[PDB]
Amino acid sequence: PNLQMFGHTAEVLVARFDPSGSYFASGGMDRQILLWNVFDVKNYGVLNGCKGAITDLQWSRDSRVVYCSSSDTHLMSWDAVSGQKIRKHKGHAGVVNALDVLKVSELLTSVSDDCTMKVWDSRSKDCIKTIEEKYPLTAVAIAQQGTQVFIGGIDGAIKIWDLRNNHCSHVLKGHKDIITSLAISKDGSSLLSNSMDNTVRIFDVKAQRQLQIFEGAIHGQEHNLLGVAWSRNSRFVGAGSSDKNVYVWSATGDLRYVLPGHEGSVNHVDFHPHQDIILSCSSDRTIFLGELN
Amino acid sequence: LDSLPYFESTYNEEDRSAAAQIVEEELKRSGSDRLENAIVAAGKGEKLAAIDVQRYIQLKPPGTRESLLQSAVVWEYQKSRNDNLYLLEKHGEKAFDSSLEALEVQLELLEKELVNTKKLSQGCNRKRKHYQMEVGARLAEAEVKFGQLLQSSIQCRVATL
Amino acid sequence: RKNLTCYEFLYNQERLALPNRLEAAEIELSKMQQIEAYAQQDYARVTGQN
Amino acid sequence: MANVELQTSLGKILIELYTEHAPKTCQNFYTLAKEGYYDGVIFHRVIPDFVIQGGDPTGTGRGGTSIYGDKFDDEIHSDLHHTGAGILSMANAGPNTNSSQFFITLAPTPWLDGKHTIFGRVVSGLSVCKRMGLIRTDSSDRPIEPLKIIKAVAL
Amino acid sequence: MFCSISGETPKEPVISRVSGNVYEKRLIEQVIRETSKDPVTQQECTLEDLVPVKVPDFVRPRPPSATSLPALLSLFQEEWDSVALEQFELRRNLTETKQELSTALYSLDAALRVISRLTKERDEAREALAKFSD
Amino acid sequence: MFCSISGETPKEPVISRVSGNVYEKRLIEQVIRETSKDPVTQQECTLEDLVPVKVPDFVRPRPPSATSLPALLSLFQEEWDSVALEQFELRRNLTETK
Amino acid sequence: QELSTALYSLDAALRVISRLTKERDEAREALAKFSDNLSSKRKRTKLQPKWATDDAVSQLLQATPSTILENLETESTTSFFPSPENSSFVLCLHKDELLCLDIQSEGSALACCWLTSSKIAVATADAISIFEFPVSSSGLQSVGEIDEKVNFLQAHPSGEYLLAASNEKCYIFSKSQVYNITVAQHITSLAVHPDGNLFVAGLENGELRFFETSSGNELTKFGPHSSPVKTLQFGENGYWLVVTTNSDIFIWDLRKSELVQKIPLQTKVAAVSLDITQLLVSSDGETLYVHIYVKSRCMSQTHVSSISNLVWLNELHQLLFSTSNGAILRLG
Amino acid sequence: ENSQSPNIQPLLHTENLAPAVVDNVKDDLIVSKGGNSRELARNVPVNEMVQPALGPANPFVTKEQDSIKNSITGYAEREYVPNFVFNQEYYANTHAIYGKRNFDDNEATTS
Repeated sequence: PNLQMFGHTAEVLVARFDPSGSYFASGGMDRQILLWNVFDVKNYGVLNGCKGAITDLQWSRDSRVVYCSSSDTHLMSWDAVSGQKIRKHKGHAGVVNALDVLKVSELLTSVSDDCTMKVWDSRSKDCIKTIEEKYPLTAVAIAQQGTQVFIGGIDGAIKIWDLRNNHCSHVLKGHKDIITSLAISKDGSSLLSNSMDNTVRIFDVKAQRQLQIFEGAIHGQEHNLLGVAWSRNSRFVGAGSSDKNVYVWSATGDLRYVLPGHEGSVNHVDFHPHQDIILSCSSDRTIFLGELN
Repeated sequence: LDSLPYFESTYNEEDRSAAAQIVEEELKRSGSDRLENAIVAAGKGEKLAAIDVQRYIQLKPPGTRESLLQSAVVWEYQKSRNDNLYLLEKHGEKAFDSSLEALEVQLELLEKELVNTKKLSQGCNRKRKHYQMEVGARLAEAEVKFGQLLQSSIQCRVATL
Repeated sequence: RKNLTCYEFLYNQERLALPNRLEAAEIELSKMQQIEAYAQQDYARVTGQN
Repeated sequence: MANVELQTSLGKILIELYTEHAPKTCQNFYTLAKEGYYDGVIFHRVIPDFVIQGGDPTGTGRGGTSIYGDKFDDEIHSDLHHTGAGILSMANAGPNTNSSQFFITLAPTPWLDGKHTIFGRVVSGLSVCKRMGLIRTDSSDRPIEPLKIIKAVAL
Repeated sequence: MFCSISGETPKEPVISRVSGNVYEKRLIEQVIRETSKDPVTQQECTLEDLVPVKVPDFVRPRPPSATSLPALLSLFQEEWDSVALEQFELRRNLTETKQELSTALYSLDAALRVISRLTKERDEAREALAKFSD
Repeated sequence: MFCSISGETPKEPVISRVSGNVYEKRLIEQVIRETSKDPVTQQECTLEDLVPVKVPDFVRPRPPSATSLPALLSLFQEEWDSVALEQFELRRNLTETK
Repeated sequence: QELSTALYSLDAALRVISRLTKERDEAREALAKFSDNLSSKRKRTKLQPKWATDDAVSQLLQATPSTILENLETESTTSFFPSPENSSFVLCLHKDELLCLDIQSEGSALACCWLTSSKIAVATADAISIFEFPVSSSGLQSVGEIDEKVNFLQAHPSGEYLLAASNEKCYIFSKSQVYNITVAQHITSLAVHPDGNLFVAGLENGELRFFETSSGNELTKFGPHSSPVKTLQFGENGYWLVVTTNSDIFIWDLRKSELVQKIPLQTKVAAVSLDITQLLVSSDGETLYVHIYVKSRCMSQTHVSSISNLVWLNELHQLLFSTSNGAILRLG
Repeated sequence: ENSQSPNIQPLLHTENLAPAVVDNVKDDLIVSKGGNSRELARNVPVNEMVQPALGPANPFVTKEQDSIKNSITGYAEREYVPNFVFNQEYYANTHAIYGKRNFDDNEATTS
């Protein structure tokens, strides 16, 4: 099958599976996160409260608590079993754009239009660290180790920071413009990155040079943050584009699947943790589950 | 045990000649019937067919009591012959072409089995092909990762000094 | 018929040999990853002395 | 150098095959006709005063394969040209992409000389190819009634 | 259309009900008396278990030069020549298949020892590259 | 050569194992699906009971001819069995003349 | 069907080797270019302390000096058998130091074998004969007649048959007499494997030929030596063979048919005699040396003047014996 | 030795070039056929997806027939552009049109 489920009122942004592979969550401009099943593809809770639009979901690695990143500074927290509020992580003085989580579900990183990175504990309700750069930040990724945090800004310079040192250790180079989504592999050994130059580049974690520049997935005037993912094997790379197409790569530098279906710009493509399924979201208010037999 | 035929396109005749020598060196190391069957095997071994009655055809006029018999043999078989050619000509070519039709039904059945074998033979090879291409990729994936470590382990040690 | 029974047999003996081919290389890969996994740590400990 | 007979829903068509010129083109066609591959197939293109192509098992336009595997090379000779009305020739998607599909010209076509592999000419049923080539069509040059191939006999 | 014992074209074909295969009656009736079982499948089979089949009968055109003379002399001679020199040549073919069997299995086992010898060789050479790094 | 139900030349002959007779598969299959029986003898028969016509196994045959040893032996029966009746024509006519 | 499935699977399994060989090869230059940039048995400690304890020169004639061959009786190793330059075969008792018999009958004696029955002994010679003797009757009971010098002599496991080799290119079992048409050259030595089914013959053109006795067939050939084979010895372990030629001793594993170790002596050294005790291997010729088989040198004697022609182990390696061109039989 | 090896290798390699290529091509067409005509429901690789038409191409074909038109004049399809982008886009285009009529470039937009 394919399954193009409808439900949201307005532009949807982010849609992700549990780490387990038993649910979706989705939510964009609706101010409504809508949970789903995978295997009778039905809705669940209408997580209501966020007074800004959602920009990023992420399941806790317990598969119970959910975290948002509203446009009104809040980062909310939700008990996916019951569906009640837990907290309002009040901090930033602007619009949050990305979130990331660890193994230990306890630490979270967010990224504002205040040019401020901030690490959060799920127990304090306050910031543990505050890394002020200069130009409004956009994408962030934290490693599996719980050590390296990658920041993506407007300079095209993916900076790398550790939790012990807090020094500008390294800076990725050769990306001319804008970053819309970082993504660390299931190894902890390589990033993915969507630039506004349409060069969906991979980078190294440890020597730190490029690997493979992919090219063929356009951003334009919309200025949405488009996403990228690593497949459960780390064989395939799934980048969406404003051309209504989900450009899946071969990770060897070869375009295999280029499946259309959406009527509007695509945002955050994902992969299921085990069985080969693709979550693809788009302003359109629609979502697909593209499979491979 | 495993040796990919479809995938291995770089297997030369020299490699067969090479591997044949290594297999050859391991070989240098290791180093109901009765009387019927007796006369039949003797006839085939000796390459000689048993002689039949070469008598009826030749014969001779003013012979004796012996050729009086041989003469009377020729008559009865000639009358049987001329009766044996009458019942053939009566039917004639109808009896022959009726058997010719049977031979065409017999022939076409064999070539239908040639096709059934042809299809299932190509069908088995067709399944093998996919398996070869599946794993040959996985082996390619392994070797790339192998070469990455090989140089990665070096570049770690080079810097440590 | 001879070639049918050949390709029939070739299928059965080959199909088992590939898992054994791969599983060997799979374990061969696992060991290579360990040397990669440690060699980094000694490099990482160069920054601790500084 | 053997002929072939086609039985359609309009009439019978006999065709000579120039196998001496084109051995592979008349090896592919002849094998599929006998096997029962062209049976129940529609002449999916029909153009008044041009051609009536066929050989689509899928019934789409992007269908059909050869007996060799998927597609084979063309074989052009200067002896064989499109000068006439009723000339059997193989359709293609470039230089070396001949599938099962063929066609029967209704008038002279100098501009198709050098591209497509000609491999036969219609002997009997020239009235059927003129009558078949004047059938009502859609804007996508498809006949409104599917003109089927009922049986392909190999003589 | 043929018999599944002699390689005949049967005059009175009969089919067995345990394994669907047509035999000529005389040849299947002989097998059941020798050992009461089906020759192909080795399943229990008796003479009463058989089922006679009917067909439009088989016709052979007796040659134009057909008499008691060639049928006694030339034709019957050729038949016992063709039986004799074929089975002798067939016994020669069975003898070589067993000899060529022995050359097959020996060369096979010779290859097994090469693989086993090279399986210890390769992985230890790869292992030594892994140890070299240290 | 013929199918006993229709009378056509059957393009897929399958012989039954209750009434020995060569039927066309497509014809006999419909006869079995109507009622599980053999059309001629009306004995019970299923589709698995029916068996296609096959090459014997591994022994190669040759067509039925005058050369073939068994066909030549059944010929010599016809010779003698006819000549035995020829003797009666002369034994019976001798018993009238004498 | 078995023929077809085998031939297909054979050439299929053959492609495994072609692949395997090229990968093995790649591992070599890679690493090369990188690395560039029995409670009674006398044990080795005690054996190492052996010294000459006797040297007997009177077994054979003073005027035709030299002992050319040695064996000990397997059922009593104090009974010694020697072949002389003097054309005589001698039985000597180590305990009593008496010659029990001097056996006469037309050229020097170059091989001797002592039967376990104690009363039968065997010899062979360049006179082309093999002789069977009664010790108690001091007599020759059989003269078995090769067309040229007999180069080797070995008693079968049953005790009932003798294998011989010769310069006439044949081996014989004394019942059958066989040569290799293909090899066609002088056989220089012969020994049975201890189970009595196979044997080895060394050749003048540096081959060790292995034979199946029952089938009378040449089942394997071990190459690698240069010059004439001089001596071969099968171990009682049943899987080792030691061979020598004109200055190496090569060790063969009969299960793998491979030469797994080679002891290379200097190019002047002549290895004339090899024998296992299976703990120890002795060699003799230029001098006497004994090696431990487990780790591959534990004893070295140079008492003889000129060539040592024979060496042997007493029971449980409680002594070593050697014979020389210098006339002596020595015990260590 | 050399004759038996050449027969087995040709048997192993050459057998899959004919029927396996046509059978997999048919199964590739069948999934696309089950997918209908104008909706790729079978998730095929980009290279296999295209599948050109094939044929001689109708020669007469005037300009008016050649374009694929949903609604007579041209193909028309739904769009999902944020309005702010469309409004922003629209104004810039108009200025260029006025400028040509004006005949004045009016410099570049600045801070």
